[PDB]
Amino acid sequence: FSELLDLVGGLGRFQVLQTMALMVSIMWLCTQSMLENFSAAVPSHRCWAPLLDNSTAVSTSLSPEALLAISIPPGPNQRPHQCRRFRQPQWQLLDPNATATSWSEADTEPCVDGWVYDRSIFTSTIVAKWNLVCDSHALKPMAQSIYLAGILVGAAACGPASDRFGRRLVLTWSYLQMAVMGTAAAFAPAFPVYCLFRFLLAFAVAGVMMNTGTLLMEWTAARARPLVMTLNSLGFSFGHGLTAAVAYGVRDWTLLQLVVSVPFFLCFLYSWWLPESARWLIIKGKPDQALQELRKVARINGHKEAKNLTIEVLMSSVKEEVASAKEPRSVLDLFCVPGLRFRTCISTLCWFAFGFTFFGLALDLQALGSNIFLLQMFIGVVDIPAKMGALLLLSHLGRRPTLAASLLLAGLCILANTLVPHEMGALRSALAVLGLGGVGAAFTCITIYSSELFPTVLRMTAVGLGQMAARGGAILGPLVRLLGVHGPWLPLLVYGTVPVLSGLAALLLPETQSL
Ligand SMILES: *[C@@H]1O[C@H](CO)[C@@H](O)[C@H](O)[C@H]1NC(C)=O
Ligand SMILES: O=C(O)c1cnccn1
Repeated sequence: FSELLDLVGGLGRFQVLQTMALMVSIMWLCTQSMLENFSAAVPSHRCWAPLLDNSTAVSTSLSPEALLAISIPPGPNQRPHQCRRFRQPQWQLLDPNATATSWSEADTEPCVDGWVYDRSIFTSTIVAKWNLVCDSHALKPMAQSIYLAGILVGAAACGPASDRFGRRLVLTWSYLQMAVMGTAAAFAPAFPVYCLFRFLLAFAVAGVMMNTGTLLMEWTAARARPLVMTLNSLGFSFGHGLTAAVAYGVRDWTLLQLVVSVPFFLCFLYSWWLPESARWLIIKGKPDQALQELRKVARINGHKEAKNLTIEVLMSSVKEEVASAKEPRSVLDLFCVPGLRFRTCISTLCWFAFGFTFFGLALDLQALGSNIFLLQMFIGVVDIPAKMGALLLLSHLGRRPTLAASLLLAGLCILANTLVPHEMGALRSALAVLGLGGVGAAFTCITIYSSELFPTVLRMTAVGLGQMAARGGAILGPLVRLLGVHGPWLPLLVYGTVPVLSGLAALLLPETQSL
């Protein structure tokens, strides 16, 4: 194909504008995923209780601390309990002579009158709106899992649709569905409905990701292609910083979700001015429409020689693309061939670890340190040099040691974060930030390495299985957080162990650098 791009302009004004336009959309798309660090933050809470919260009652001389100690019992954090209150005010507990056996469990009851939440950091969150606390606490990671399952189902449905209807049509309607479903999720009347709309938003997020990447690859001349995928990968890195920047200003979840959704109406509107993939159009037997797209890009780039193209030249020079329809293949072909079984297993395990680890950790920053705005910023700011350093080492050291060292770095940081005591919040923050940086570098490595481990007709299928395994692992990410009832060390032990085991597995892969 590339000779037509050479004649039309292989990296010109059009590709520059298109790359910028698609990067910006990927930034906002990243915010949609990272949002529920802030949209679903857990403010500290207690039961509603008469002496504290009944402002219509008769006045009293006692200070707030005394009233609180008189009304809500102590809990595991050496602080007021978040799910229980005294059945009647424990005036006896005010005296300095008091002891812990002055009351018993029979003196307590659950939050019959509901909960009171701290409004100092966030004005509202879904947790505060629908009381996703105490016996309902599991519903938050469930909501996150339903979103990520939406991405899996959407990626599965995108393939057939992308090949049947085209790259740009599916991209356009995905932008529209993101705008509409995000706006609808902002105004959901009940929690099940919020889950439904987040699922339907995720279904479209998958389409935007896949077709953004594909539509760049089908319009970029090969000499510039690695750079374009690098910039595409940096879009997510800038998205983390943008999430922190937006969420620091908009402290109200409905307004925050709406604010990050509205941009996709503009993305929808400008996706009509992009061209459809010329490869796809010729492959599907529509060469006159392909000629229109090619002459349009030539007009934007300013090449005078647009007269040199004809549908005969297109059909002659793109026949080697058209011929690709001859040979279908299946995922079983990866496991039937005696040697490729081992490569497939280990490669797929690496793809899983990035998904399981990244979306396990990056969606509960509130557990990693004292300030979640700076944490969300830094898992972008560190992501940038991690990705660039990964490319450098991946060029000079080879694929195998770079992937292995990256995953082991991630795993050992996350595991060390179990041992560092809760007093040292800054060091805990730093270790978790470095862990997520290593996970990003590992994503960079495995994307490239999986494109080299396999014979060229199975290459696409191997990467496809890998990406669907990453998406499938992301679903299990948040669910593993439910193990926290046994202590916060256990979820972190799992999130740390998976990348160590897969890193040591990657050491068994064969090196693919030419020498
Ligand atoms: C709140 O205080 C008013 C004072 O008149 C009282 O009538 C009402 O029953 C109280 N309600 C609760 C739940 O304490
Ligand atoms: O590079 C990243 O951070 C990334 C890429 N695709 C999906 C999720 N995350």
